[PDB]
This record gives sequence, structure tokens and C-alpha cells, in this order.
Amino acid sequence: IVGGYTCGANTVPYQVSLNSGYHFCGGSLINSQWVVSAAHCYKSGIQVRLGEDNINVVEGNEQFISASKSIVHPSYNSNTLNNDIMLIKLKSAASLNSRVASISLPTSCASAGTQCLISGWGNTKSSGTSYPDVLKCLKAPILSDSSCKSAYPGQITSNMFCAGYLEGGKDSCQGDSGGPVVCSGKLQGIVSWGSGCAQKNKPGVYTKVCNYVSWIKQTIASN
Ligand SMILES: N=C(N)c1ccc2[nH]c(Cc3nc4ccccc4[nH]3)nc2c1
Ligand SMILES: [Ca+2]
Ligand SMILES: [Mg+2]
Repeated sequence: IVGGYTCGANTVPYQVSLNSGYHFCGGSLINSQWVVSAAHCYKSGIQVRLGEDNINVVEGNEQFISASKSIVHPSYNSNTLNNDIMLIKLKSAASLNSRVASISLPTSCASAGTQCLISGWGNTKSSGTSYPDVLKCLKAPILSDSSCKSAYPGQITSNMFCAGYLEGGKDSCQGDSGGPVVCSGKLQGIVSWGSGCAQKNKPGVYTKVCNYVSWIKQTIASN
């Protein structure tokens, strides 16, 4: 997250860190046994780390659970990143408490202008590399599709939306992929892609979760 602030320990209780010997992507807990992340974060051998704040220090509120199965969206296209979403089932159910909570799925899509909270342990420099150990947060609004499509001609589908600042300065970045974009208490997006980080006229692109609620509900109930 570039231009954001330190969230504070466990203030984003549904945020998960996907680890395969190191942190490589974020995710969101939707219920005690399931996590939603980005399909491009797919790897075999994932351990889900819940209740984290500093990912390099065991502070006492963590729960590290291995994944029993991963399901990438049936129509995920790695070349365009269309349908960039995946579900991960935990080997054991997590214990929900103050520090570990699930986030609600949306009943409708959000409007341009809605402010959202984006979080993650990704790079914090637009030009440079600095990976933080504690969770960073960013409040950003959903942008109009017109400004989104003008920034990325021929690359935005109906399963994506842009959020951020066209002026640059504030944005999600690599290391943040798969993490949550929560607006009005619902999970509306998943950090997916962009062009560099915090560049002018290059906002972040997110998977539009409201288009996948039926697939999510159906898939978790059958697995
Ligand atoms: N500015 C952003 N909001 C941004 C978020 C995440 C991200 N991740 C990458 C690198 C990146 N681009 C791809 C394309 C396809 C598969 C993986 C992948 N990783 N850039 C970005 C940019
Ligand atoms: Ca920790
Ligand atoms: Mg994240």
C-alpha cells in the first residue's frame, strides 16, 4: 500500500496473509472455513495466517491453518486477469473472536464515489521497494468506469472496477494482491492489478466481487 497508514493491530480482523514460507498475497475470511483471494495468487502449499498484524513476529493472536483445497474461478484468464478470484478452504475451522472475524459478501454492487478501505502488507514505495511488517490501510473511492476504461483501453471488463486517485500518490501495490476492498461493511473488491503503483492516471484495478456471490455461495456449500 503506497500513501496509506498503519491500520493498527487487528483493526481489519478479516484480513488474511497467504504464506508459502513467506507472505506472498492477502485474502479475506468470509466464514470460519473459507477465504477468498485472487486467482493469480494461486500456488500449491498455502498456509493461511489469520490475526496477524506484524507478519514477522508472533504477537499472540495468530492462527496458522493450512489450506485443504483451492478453487480458482472456472473462467479465470491469466492473460487478461478477467475473473481474478479464487476460494481457499481451511483444513480446520478458524476460531472467530475480536481479532479474527469474517467479512460479509455484498447484496448489491457499490456506486462510483463510495469510499472503501483497502489493506495489505504490500510494497509501500511507488518508485522503490520497501515492504512493511505491519498492516497498512488506505481509504480510496471507487472511480467511474469511464475514467477506469480511459486509463486502460480495451482491458477492463464488467468483472473489474478501478478505485484510487487519478492524481497518483495513493494505491495498493504488489504484495497486496488478493486482499480486501471493503465498502459500507461488505467485501466489494479484491486487489488484482494496475500499472506500477500510485502513478498518475493509472489507478488500481479490482475484481468486482458482487458479480460472483452466487458462484461463491454455491461453491462453498458444495465443498
Ligand atoms: N497498482 C496496483 N494497484 C497494483 C496492485 C497489484 C499489482 N500487482 C502487480 C504485478 C503483477 N501483474 C501481474 C499480472 C498478472 C499476474 C500477476 C501479476 N502481478 N502490479 C500491481 C499493481
Ligand atoms: Ca505476527
Ligand atoms: Mg492485501
